Amino acid sequence: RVAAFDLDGVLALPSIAGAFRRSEEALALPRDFLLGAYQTEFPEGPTEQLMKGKITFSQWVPLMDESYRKSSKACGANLPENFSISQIFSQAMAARSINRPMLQAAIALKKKGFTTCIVTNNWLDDGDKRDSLAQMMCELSQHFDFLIESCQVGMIKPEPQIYNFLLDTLKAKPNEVVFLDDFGSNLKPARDMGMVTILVHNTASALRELEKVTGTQFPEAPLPVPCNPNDVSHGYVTVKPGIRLHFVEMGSGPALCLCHGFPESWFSWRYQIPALAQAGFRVLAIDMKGYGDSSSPPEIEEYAMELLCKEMVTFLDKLGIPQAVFIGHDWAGVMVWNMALFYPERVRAVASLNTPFMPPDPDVSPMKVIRSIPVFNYQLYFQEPGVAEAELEKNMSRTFKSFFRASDETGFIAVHKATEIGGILVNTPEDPNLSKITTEEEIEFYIQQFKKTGFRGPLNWYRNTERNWKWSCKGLGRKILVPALMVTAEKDIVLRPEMSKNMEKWIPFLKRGHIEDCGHWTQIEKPTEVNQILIKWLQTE
Amino acid sequence: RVAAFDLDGVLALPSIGPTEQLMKGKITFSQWQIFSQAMAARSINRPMLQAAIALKKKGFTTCIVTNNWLDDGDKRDSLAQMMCELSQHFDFLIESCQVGMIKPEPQIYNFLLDTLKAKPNEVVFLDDFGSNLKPARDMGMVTILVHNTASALRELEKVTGTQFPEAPLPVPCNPNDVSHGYVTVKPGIRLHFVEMGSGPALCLCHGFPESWFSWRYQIPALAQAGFRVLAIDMKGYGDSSSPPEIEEYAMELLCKEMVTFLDKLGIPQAVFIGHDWAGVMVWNMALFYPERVRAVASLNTPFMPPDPDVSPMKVIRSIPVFNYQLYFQEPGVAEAELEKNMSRTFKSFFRASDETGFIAVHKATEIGGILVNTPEDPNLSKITTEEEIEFYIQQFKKTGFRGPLNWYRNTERNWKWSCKGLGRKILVPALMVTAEKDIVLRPEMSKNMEKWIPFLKRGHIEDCGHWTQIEKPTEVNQILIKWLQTE
Repeated sequence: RVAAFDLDGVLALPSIAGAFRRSEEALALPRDFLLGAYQTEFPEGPTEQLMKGKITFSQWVPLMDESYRKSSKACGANLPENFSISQIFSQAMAARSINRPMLQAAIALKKKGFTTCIVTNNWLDDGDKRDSLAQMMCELSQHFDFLIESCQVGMIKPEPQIYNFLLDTLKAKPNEVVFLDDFGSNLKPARDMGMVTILVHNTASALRELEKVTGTQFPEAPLPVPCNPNDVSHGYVTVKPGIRLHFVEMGSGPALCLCHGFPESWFSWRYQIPALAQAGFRVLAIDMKGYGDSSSPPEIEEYAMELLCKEMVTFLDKLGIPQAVFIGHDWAGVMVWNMALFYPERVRAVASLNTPFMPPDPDVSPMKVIRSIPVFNYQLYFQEPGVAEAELEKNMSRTFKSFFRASDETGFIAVHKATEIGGILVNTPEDPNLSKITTEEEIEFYIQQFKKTGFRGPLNWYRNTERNWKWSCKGLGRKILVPALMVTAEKDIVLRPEMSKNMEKWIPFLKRGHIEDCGHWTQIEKPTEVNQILIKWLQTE
Repeated sequence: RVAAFDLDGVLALPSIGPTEQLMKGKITFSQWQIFSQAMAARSINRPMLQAAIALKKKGFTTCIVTNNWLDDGDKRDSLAQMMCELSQHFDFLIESCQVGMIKPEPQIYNFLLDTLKAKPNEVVFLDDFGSNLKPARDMGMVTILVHNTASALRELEKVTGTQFPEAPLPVPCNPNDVSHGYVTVKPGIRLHFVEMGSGPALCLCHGFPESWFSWRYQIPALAQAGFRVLAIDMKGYGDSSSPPEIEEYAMELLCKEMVTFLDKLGIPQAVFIGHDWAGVMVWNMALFYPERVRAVASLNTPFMPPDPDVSPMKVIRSIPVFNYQLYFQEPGVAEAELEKNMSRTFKSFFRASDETGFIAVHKATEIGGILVNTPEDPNLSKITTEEEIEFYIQQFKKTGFRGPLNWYRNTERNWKWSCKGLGRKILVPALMVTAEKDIVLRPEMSKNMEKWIPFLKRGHIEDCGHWTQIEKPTEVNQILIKWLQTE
């Protein structure tokens, strides 16, 4: 089966046709005077030349204005002497956007496994604001297998051949296909061909109703569009002789680097990458040193935070980028705060998820501080080379299902006792049922990513306590004056909100956000909420 | 050997208790006014930066030992660009506010020497203060006092190193010291590219028989000019998928795949600028996908639409200078010649408008080989280095030549496709840069262009052949930037 959508009217609103009627009234001319050009059946003149893509937009402007001057005052109502369809048409175009519940309904049937597409009477926009259209087209791109645009294949609706070309493309019969459109006259031939007709009258709802009435049903609040993974651009930068970072890229300027935490990957930001790009930014979801597709050397000294921060700067220099907004989580969160503290010039802004900015005391050995907090036990367990590696690697499937579970789920990790019972996966069953926060598919990606790195590299992050302490002490007399955000996860066992209360002594002006019923895996557990927060912050400051 | 430079006023001009330590690094800047802009209103000293890339090219360890400070300023990006930019020309960066030390504190110098791994002899230092220089000559290293704006400076500086010019080439980026991207547009097909700088997007597309490396002189300059460069490897070339099917290089399909390359990359609009064959594609992008084209620029290649009453092969068969174009039409044939020995192939192809050993564009068929009239041992053009030549050799050992040549082989369908937009005009911003002494693709072939592209802006370079970018880089750069800034 397959489902196809017209764009002006079902995937995109308000129908541009709307602004046609609006100014029709706005000028005293006869019902369908200006809309006849766009909504007809028998399309002639320049509009047919347009939607068949024989002439661009700009050309059509003058030529149509004149086809109007004829028809006009010269056969009915007075069409102003100095009058033009240009700024009115190019505005209801730029003043229109996506119909989410509808795009939502399509992503569904696709996720469900349906051939989706768009069959629309397009035109080539050489307009002053054709950008609005490129974005809409860019973004809709991902969700449909096919896109039959009138202005590219030379047909137009209801002219019969377009439909027949649709079927030849989807390679199907008129039965297995459902057609959504806002005109109905454009729908008269589909039914007549043995197709399903649904008039997208409304704005959806009444139409998505007679839609679940065939196939399935759509979430009340669907989870955001996750970016993934063979559909993405993969970058590679070589920062130092043997070392090279890998990352993923989406969207257009200004730069914003998403840094993940232990034991994850760039794929963790899967829900924020799209949304963030679409929000106007050039996303760079990087694989941290020691992870996935970047260099994972064995030396411990190699993961010192001082050296890790220096190499983030180099990653920008080689990439040509002079400033980015860094937003980290877990361990990256720490790094990110140190980037803000050590390389302010390169930081447009900083955001942290769960991880507070916790500077060190120069009169308090750093290991002692870890040895005291009952909840950083595992942190100690990790301190010994080969040990935790061996446990985590024995069976990567449990390891991941064990680690990634919701704030309201069982099978948890052993952050408190690890060293007594010797392990974190010790009390964890060796067949965790699968969290409701990830899929086998998602789990598999992490498995594969770590078969390439093993776990030494990632763990070496925990192993630089001393020097890290000695390094950070260098900026105890400074303050973080660049823009900052702190988002806290309520039910996050380690890295509890309360650990941030003092933060503003170092970061005045620090803005703040907070998510309830949320554990450590903020991005994966409360994505939409994280997205909302993150965007508002980026827009606001 | 080594060369050290300051910045307070040597690689950047105009020049510039609690302050005594802003330098060391304890307090930031903001934690401290009609002087911040004195930082913003300053820039790089190119003759001084030039000298440095010289010694580096010449094989020297180069560096910057400066009394820095942390800028949490509101206008701190000035410093980011200056720094980001200088970044690539120095191997080590001994910034005071980073290692806790400040000239003339004798330790910083003992720190420079350590890092570098050397004695005060093989090391010349450059400072505009002289009182911050006493220690270095005291240590046994060569001191130089920047008084002028580099002049006598770079001179006793040359009296020591060697000879830098005065009208130098724009610095070339190169070729592992850059970020490499990879996008998979269709099941088996994937494009590779290089990226530099920050937004808005601008895709540089190369021509036959080249690579992304061809834009080596425009990539940096362009990035630094404020743009996010995407110098792509065209289908069939270097590190992107080079399938064998001919139908695979149809311009219609090639243009469609440029759109997809943006969609996957998230970019909704870019300025395309092509050259040679890409130039053609670029003009067709503007003509077929205006929505995605911020702007279009072409180098040498005019916009030459087809006539619907003139078989396209006939049009090639007539022009005496598209002979090779015909030679290419047969599969395996030109591949075999070009591939036999890739070194000649490239030295043969890349030579200046004022050089011998040329290619056989006219007589190709007749004498049966576009290289037959070439010195079997081309001496090396003055426009490329063995090093540059080698990169192209290696890039083509991976693709062979079938893929690239399949571009010439879609005459029919290309003709049939382009005819679809003969009733349109190119209304998006456009630029046409013509190379004077370009044998094929002569300026004169553009004269009619504005019938299709009114408002078409224009540029022109003299004493220039087909390899515009490589032959007149600085001039190409100048032109290209003004156009991007202006429109």
